[PDB]
Amino acid sequence: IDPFKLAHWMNARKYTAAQTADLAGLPLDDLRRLLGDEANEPDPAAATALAEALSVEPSQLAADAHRNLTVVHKSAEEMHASRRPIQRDGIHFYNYYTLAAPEGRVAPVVLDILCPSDRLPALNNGHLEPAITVNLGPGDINGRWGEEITPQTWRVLHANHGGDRWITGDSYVHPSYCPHSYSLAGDAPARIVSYTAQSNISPLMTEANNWSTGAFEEALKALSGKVSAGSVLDLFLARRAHTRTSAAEAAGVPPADLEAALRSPASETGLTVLRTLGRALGFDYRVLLPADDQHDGVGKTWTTIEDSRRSRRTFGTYEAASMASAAHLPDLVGSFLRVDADGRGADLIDHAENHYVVTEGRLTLEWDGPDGPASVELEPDGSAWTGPFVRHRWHGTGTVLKFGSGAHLGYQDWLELTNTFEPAATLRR
Ligand code: NA
Repeated sequence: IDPFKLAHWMNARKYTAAQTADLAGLPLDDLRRLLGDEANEPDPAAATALAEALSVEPSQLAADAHRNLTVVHKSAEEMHASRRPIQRDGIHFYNYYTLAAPEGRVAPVVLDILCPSDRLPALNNGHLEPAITVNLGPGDINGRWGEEITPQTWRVLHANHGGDRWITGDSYVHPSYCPHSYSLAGDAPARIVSYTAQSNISPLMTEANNWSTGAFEEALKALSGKVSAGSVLDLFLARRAHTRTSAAEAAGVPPADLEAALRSPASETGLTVLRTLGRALGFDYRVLLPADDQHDGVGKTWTTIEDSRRSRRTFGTYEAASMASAAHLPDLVGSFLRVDADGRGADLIDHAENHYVVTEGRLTLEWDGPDGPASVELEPDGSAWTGPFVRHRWHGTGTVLKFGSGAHLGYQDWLELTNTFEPAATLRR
């Protein structure tokens, strides 16, 4: 039982501790203790009786199985032992291996690319999640993103043949739902990492699936065409039983200045008009500003070896180079990291989760956890996961790939945290 969730539902019903206990048929002392992160109670407890009393499903009071996780790690031997062949199109098409992840969560995947160069690789179905895909080498592979073979649907993801093999190969971001597959570009073997992030539209979709079909169709219509500052603003105004005319009046804004602002929301007139309207009507103007037009090719995010080389920089004690990124997918990140020292590692603290895989060297990952300082030694194909805000560092001489994903803190939490009075106190509270 999550005491945060229990307290929330007691407050929602306006029941006291005593009333909740009586309603549920439970000892009060047990409920007072349940308001205390972990004790023994919950399991043989009546999560069931509390659920019934508070008119919720038992899972709405359930505590997460992860508690206090900081770091999870998986040795090269364990990774190799995870191997699963995938048959497709009559052949042994891939091997797939799982990297470190908390139990239950989505594990990053390494694939052996086994479809030969003289067979067109049969497509998969696609998936909601966006992914960063990087070629580990040693061989070039073909990427396929469509039925028909064209420059837009078939392109070589090169492996690095040169020096600076800590930059392993080309990378790109796969768009949501695009079917994809890979074959070898020639005779040399190859592996890839495919790293997915959480879809941030997933919570919406989950709820929308449960809407009536009528309401679903109305939602789609609302979202069709270009989703512009104007189309969005008009839904905000309808929400508040306003028209463009009444809204402009309430905010002290001339009609023509609102129209001009909707034509160029990121202009100087634009931002000030929208902000003045948001203040007056109770909305956040930031969500009306432009993001980039979208482009469903892989051309825009595609990142070559040479791109990554040109990106090289010192990052504390590390050397870093960029993998592909997409400004429409702010919570998905990938970097190549070169490590080169025995102690004194620059502390890494990230605002969400990391997944790491070692590609060269016997590296040491250190962290500060609930039991004090902790460390693990990882060889190539060894991997780790770090929770948000877990302070850690790498020592040794080697290379690691650093991936990042996570809803918390993600870019949508950032937007809200900027609207929050004293966010740190709220969290402490
Ligand atoms: Na994009």
